[PDB]
Amino acid sequence: GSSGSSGNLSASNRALPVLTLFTKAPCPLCDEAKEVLQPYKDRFILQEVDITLPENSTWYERYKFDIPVFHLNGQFLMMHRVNTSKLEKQLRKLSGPSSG
Repeated sequence: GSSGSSGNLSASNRALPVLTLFTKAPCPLCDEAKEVLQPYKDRFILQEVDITLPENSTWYERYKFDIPVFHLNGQFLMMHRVNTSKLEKQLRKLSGPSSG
């Protein structure tokens, strides 16, 4: 869509966090959520997990009413919406100094 544009000093390895996105349907939320992760699509690896699936029924069974869920670095970052503010926060500091 857009190659994007945003360069700044960093001086650090290259590796973004894996955001576990759990969408479902019918759910006009998981829809918007994503849209909320548009400016953050490159901010990390948006892992869209289909909870509507049987093999993933577990994810759903655990998060059938607490979606959409968002796990940053394999840790529930936020659910029931997409509080960018929260996301961004984590984004800034997640991995940390030498870790992984």
